[PDB]
Amino acid sequence: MLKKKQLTVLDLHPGAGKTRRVLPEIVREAIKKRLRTVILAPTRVVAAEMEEALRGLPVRYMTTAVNVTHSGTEIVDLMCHATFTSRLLQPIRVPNYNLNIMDEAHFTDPSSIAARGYISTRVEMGEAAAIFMTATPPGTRDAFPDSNSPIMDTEVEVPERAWSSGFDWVTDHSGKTVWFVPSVRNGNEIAACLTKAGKRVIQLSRKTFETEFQKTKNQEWDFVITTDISEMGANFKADRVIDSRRCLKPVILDGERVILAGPMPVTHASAAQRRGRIGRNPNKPGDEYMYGGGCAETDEGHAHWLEARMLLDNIYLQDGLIASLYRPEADKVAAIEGEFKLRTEQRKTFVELMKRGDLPVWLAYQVASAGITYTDRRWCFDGTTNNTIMEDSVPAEVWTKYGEKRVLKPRWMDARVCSDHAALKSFKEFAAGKR
Ligand SMILES: NC(=S)Nc1ccccc1OC(F)(F)F
Repeated sequence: MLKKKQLTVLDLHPGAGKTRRVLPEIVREAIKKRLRTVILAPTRVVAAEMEEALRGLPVRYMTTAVNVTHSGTEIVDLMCHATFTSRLLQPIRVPNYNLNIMDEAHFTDPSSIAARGYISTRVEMGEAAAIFMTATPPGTRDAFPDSNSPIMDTEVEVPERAWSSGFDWVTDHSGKTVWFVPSVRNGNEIAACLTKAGKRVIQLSRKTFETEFQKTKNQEWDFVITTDISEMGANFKADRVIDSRRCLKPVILDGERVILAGPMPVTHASAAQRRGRIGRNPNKPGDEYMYGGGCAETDEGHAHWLEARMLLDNIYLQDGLIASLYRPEADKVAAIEGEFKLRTEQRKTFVELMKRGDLPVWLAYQVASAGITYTDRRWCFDGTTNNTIMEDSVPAEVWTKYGEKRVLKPRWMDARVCSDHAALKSFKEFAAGKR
């Protein structure tokens, strides 16, 4: 694995021990060979579980998720996928790692795709080695891979709305269920229905994941209602998965706006990771996977791959060269390498709109490429009437930084800034000049 110009896909089945058994063996070998190594965790939750699996090995935890005192001698760094891509984009020296390990390397967030593109390009150049750890590499067609114990797979109608009858199997269960929903708002409705039926429910999404995930350990629960974020190495002591088999697809229309299309079918990889939450205990056969639709390759034309190209166009590689997407996922976008390359000041703006602005990549790019500076929020108000953002069926309103009440009507409409109450709250604070 560890020889330069090698990229290895460690594709053992979910629960095969890639993170807790294989990764420490790789890390020990890497330290023996004096390879400057980076380990990329998808989430802070996985970063913390990695510290336990790697404990005693000299690893620098580049995350506040781990409360350790680093010796200063470590040649192995551990950080989140997003932190890697963030540091590449910022005016900060990222070491030229000899070995690049990405855990949960199926993660389809733009920063994860960009990180794979950067790493795979360095390997192709002959500069580095890489290991991508995932049961479900890009283009996998197998939604039902092997497991530690037999799974009961059942195709069944799964509710996506509150229900009164017809789904007794949902509530008759006496164990613990992880339920994959296509959105936060959809999970809110299902969670309310279960809570009304006397169930204890925890809800997980990207913005709440670290905090809320700890509830799965610290309190008794009957259901976890989760978006696709729990595909990224989230482990539950569960005996059933209910999978809508649906997700939202961000789609750029006419190069002009982003909509959240669907819900529509998940990929085979997503379905295999959702299922893969259970069947993990070789002493507990007959965990259940109930699935409510088929799979499709909904990553094709999905905005995250175009957003990854905007990130990679703005990362220095060598002179004017630009990193390519990782070959197996490179056809998922119709993009021209370099088309999103920004001049110095516009690039800095782009980075800050993502890092401090917390705006989606596509929206950050529209603003920066228009020659708008980070603190200039006029664009949040001067869009067409059809870009009016609604709050409970009325136009959303903010007080501008000037103290004027205005309708939120962004010049560029990206549905992710108002996908749920928390998103819209964050975007209101942005339009108001509060960050
Ligand atoms: N525990 C430490 S001293 N970690 C660390 C070391 C070097 C860079 C970043 C780091 O993360 C931090 F900033 F959260 F501490």
